[PDB]
Amino acid sequence: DTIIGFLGQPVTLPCHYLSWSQSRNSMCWGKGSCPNSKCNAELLRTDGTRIISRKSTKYTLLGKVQFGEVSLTISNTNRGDSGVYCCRIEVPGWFNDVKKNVRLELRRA
Ligand code: NA
Repeated sequence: DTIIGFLGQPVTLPCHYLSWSQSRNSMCWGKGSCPNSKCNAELLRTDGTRIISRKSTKYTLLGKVQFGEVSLTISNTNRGDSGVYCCRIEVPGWFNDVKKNVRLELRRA
C-alpha cells in the first residue's frame, strides 16, 4: 500500500481489524517498517477501547477503536512525514501480531 497525500494537509493511513475485541486487542502505529517486537518510533498506542498514548496531537484515530477502526490520521504533513509506517494489531498468544507496512508519499500543493 502506497498512500499519496498533499503537503500542508492531513493524511489517513488505513488499518482495519474487523474482529477487534475490546478485552483482547490493542495496537500501535510507528515510523519505519514493523520490527519483530512492538512499534519502533511509536507515534500512537491504544488499549482495547481508546488511545492511551500519543507522540503529539499531530497524530490521531478518527474511527472507533472498539470496532478495530484504527487508521492513523496525521495532521499538517511535511516532508519528514514521508516513508514507511508500521500498523501493528496486537493479538493474544505468541508470534501472531498482524503487522502491516504502509508507505506514505507526499506531493506539493
Ligand atoms: Na501475539
